[PDB]
Amino acid sequence: QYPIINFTTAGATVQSYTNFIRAVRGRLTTGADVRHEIPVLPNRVGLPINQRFILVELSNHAELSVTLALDVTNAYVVGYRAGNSAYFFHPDNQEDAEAITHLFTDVQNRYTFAFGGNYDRLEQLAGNLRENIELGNGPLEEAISALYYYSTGTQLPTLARSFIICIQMISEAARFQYIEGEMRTRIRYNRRSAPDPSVITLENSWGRLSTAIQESNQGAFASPIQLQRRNGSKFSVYDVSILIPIIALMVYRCAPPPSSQF
Amino acid sequence: QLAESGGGLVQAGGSLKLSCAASGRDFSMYMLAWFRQAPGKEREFVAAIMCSGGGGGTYYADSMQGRFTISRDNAKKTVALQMNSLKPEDTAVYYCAASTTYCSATTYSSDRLYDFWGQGTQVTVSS
Repeated sequence: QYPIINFTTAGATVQSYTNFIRAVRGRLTTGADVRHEIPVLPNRVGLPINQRFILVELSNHAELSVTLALDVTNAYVVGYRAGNSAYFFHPDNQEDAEAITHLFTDVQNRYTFAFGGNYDRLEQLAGNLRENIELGNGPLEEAISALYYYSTGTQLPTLARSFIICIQMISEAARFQYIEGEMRTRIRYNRRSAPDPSVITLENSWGRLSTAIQESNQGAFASPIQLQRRNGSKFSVYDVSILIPIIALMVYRCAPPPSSQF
Repeated sequence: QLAESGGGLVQAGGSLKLSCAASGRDFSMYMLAWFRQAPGKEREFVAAIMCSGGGGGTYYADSMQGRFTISRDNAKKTVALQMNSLKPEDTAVYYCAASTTYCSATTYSSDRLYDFWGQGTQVTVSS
């Protein structure tokens, strides 16, 4: 089977959440592929299916639990399994579709949504932008419940909001220690609050950065990447040097050229 | 909004064809199915087709399998039901069903999974 990472919200602390995200990261990459100090995720083309996913099992304030499946090539969530059923976002190509059929194989019920995991559809399904969807311990606990009772009937809107919560707190937290940081702070000071423009813009640009960083001149971007501060103030990124404490993982965009010695 | 057309009248053992034309960009991601009600019987699952990204497998009920065939034209946003060697049992009103929530499901046969329904069209088989 696939590697499994566990985490409970009930007694979750800053140490528990940090241990959780630090372990998820360690499963996503060897890695053993590092460029400008940032680890790269394995290349999708030719990834053997036995190495293609990781499993994240989430426990509620009640014992009820849900197991999430994350695509190793981009750390994104591809679907989940409530105990008796398995749900999957609509893949965008055949090879992807084939790959998920190796997930939760012993389950009895097997569904594939008529939509993908991209934030736009999830936002229209939830009725709210992630800008307007609180995150933190409370929201995650609350989310991982509606993900169980969906197989038993909690309509789509409330379900979509739960994905939005989980993806940011897990998929994005692994991608960005900055996003991991903000989650860690919401737990330390025990607050629930939506993400600010720095988190949202970081999410939107994780692929744009992965291209820039891997296609940079010794870390110099061929063109600047626009981001936003916590106050919504825009600013341009010209160099890998400043993202090193911000981003933790990149999607493989190309082979690593020979190093420029001397 | 499912627009169903093409019933008809046929001497037993012949052929007809029903078509359903949808209007929606995400049409390619829909689980699609046909249901029929024969008078005296309740509404009955007939056939289903999975979205391309959901395997795309086609499924039929045993009493209709072989004789019938379901297909979609994603470019034309149309579904088809080609019926061959029609028995008089096959005289019924037929419906299209589309799942906007679902691409593929082990429980496809359930009418509960489908959100949109074409207007029933009459198939008559004489002998």
